[PDB]
Amino acid sequence: PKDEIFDEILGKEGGYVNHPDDKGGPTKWGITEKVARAHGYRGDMRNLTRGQALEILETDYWYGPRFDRVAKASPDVAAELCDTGVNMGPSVAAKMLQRWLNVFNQGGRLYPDMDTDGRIGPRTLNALRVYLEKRGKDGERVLLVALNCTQGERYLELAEKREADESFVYGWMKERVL
Amino acid sequence: KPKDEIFDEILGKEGGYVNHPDDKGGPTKWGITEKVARAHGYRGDMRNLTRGQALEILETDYWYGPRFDRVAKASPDVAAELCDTGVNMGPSVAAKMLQRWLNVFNQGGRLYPDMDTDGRIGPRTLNALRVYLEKRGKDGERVLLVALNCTQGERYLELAEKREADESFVYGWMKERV
Repeated sequence: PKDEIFDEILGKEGGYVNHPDDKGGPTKWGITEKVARAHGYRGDMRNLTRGQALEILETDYWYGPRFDRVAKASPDVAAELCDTGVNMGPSVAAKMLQRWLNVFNQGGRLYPDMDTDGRIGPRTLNALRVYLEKRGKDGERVLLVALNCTQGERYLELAEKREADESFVYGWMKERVL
Repeated sequence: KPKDEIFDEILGKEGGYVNHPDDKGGPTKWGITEKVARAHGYRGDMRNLTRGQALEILETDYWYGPRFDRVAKASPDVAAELCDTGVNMGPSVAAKMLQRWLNVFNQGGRLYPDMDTDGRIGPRTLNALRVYLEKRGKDGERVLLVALNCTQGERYLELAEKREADESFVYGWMKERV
């Protein structure tokens, strides 16, 4: 599901565009020179390969945030976090999970409230496993709907500020109907 | 989900006059406080409030007053969602969510200009709903209901975080939408 997410971001073609050294720099495979260099790329951006671009994406939006560990407990939750993180930021996505796990812990019966720090840590992963163990697959389904509600309200607010296209948010809701 | 079932579930089969000492509301029957009953022109004893007077008061505050009945002429399903939201959070909270979504989905003002997100359903809000439903069709209505559910779910999160909503309610509310 993550592979599909990144394979859709990395189009069939590099699309090398040379923006100002300051304003983004040269970009290929959606990677700016600045981001590439910060991930140890030293070549010309005209010769950046899809593979190293995918490594940068998997690092920033899957492994760095530790969505791969979430996937160990719930492939579906991790996929939603990953898709959320590429559009809004991985820490925004991680905070949504933490917020929901705190409200659904039954006044701290299942586990104590965690920090909503937006980092997937051992306490976040333990809370997710206890939640999934106590509430079972119905729990997992409830959590996914809840995450979708916080994603959609953030797309609303992004669209109000013009950081997201109307068509994009209409299409995202359309994908979630019956 | 329909309006009659929403009110028929709030009004039980039994009045249950409980005489709170004014502070914690009460005298209350059929979920109606004396304060609300008298503010609706009921002058009898609160012990003798009829179910029918109580239904008239609910219909007044949570269906006609907010103009959800006029919404229902355009979309029975959107009106029923607003009515359910309004009884839990306030009808103007519900009405404002509709205005925000109709503004994002107006295609940069192509279908109709941005309306005031004042939380009051006026002739321009109902005109915008009818144009939206005529341009985007039944798929439009389904999309708008998903979007309204996202803003509802995220407001329940906020309410639960402030302790203004029971965790059980919000889990229950997600589960019924699984």
